[PDB]
Amino acid sequence: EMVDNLRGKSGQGYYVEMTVGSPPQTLNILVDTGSSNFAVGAAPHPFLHRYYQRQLSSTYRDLRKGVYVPYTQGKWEGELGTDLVSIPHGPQVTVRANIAAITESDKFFIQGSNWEGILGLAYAEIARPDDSLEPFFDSLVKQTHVPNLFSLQLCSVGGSMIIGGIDHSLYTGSLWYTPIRREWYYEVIIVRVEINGQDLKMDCKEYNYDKSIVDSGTTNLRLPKKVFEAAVKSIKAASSTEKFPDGFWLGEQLVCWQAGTTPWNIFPVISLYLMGEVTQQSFRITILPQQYLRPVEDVATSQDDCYKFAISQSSTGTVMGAVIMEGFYVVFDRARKRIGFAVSACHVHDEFRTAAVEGPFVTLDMEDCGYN
Ligand SMILES: C[C@H](NC[C@@H](O)[C@H](Cc1ccccc1)NC(=O)c1cccc(N(c2ccccc2)S(C)(=O)=O)c1)C(=O)NC1CCCCC1
Repeated sequence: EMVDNLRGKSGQGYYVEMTVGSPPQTLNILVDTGSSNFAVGAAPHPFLHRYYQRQLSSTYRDLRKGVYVPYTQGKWEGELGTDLVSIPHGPQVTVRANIAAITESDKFFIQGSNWEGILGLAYAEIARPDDSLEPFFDSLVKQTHVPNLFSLQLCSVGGSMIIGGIDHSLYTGSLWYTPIRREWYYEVIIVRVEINGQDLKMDCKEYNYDKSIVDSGTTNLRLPKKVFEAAVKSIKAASSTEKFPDGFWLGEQLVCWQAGTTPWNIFPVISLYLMGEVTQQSFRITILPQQYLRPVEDVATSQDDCYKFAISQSSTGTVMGAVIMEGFYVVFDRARKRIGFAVSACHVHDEFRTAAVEGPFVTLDMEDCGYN
């Protein structure tokens, strides 16, 4: 009953239905592995269809404390409290959880997104105001018998969030695991990057400067400057039969082709090798252009298919965002401090190339690829 419990619009996150309060108030909540605060619109906003009304909930408890949360995109402020929370198409349990009631925001809510709040699924270490504000998933595990694991299958769009377990119908082939380096973000280690099989040939610490994270709340694959610049050069080289404006590579401009004529084959596959569970072993996940060229739906441009380049630069480390997660089944195995990847039942592929999760690979160089 948890399969197909996510929806979304491209570039605007994936969301699950939740209820808050007594009697229950239904809200759509963005699933975010890149933060640790559960927060809901709690006052009118031009882009909110609905919001949390604390005065209607007899189970609301005010914590008499404000909270401010800034993201890489957007920010909000609100009032902390606790209330009863359910997930109608998740586990059939009700938990008392911390909730930030958003009273003011800036460039957070999105016009016509269909979500009204955000579920930070990462660890307390990055919760605001500090790590004493217990995250939702921690509360869920403590208060119920739910195993300490969830999985995401991100595929208008849809997918599944499976809480407490692994649904084998959502993937094919083998699950490969990479260790969670530190429990704050879902921090992982990239050991190697290839573009159409060609190694970028950097010290592997560069790939993880200053961390690498798995983040369902960020649209793009974001790369440290040095890595981003090297990747763009290699992708340009591979696709050099067509020349695109500089603005395209910066994500500031769309690239468009006559409907149905997108030249997928001129764009390369990107392979990210992730640290394995055994010394100097790794596995790779392979990303097709159908993943990193994000379609932008617009009826005005619909004689064409138009795309945004969804790889972008970062000054805060690698972010493996939604365009990386889509087409994989990603298991957040908190119990065993590891993240698993497998090929998803929902995958794009064309008749020539297929996204993959494969291994093992061995590396001679004994360098630790962690930045810190
Ligand atoms: C990086 C980490 N996780 C960010 C994530 O929590 C946040 C959630 C969110 C979802 C929907 C609307 C706003 C915010 N996602 C983003 O910040 C986000 C969302 C979409 C696109 C982008 N990208 C971006 C990057 C830089 C500048 C502008 C846009 S993109 C276009 O490259 O895909 C970012 C994070 O910041 N975690 C914080 C959580 C709170 C404590 C401090 C750490």
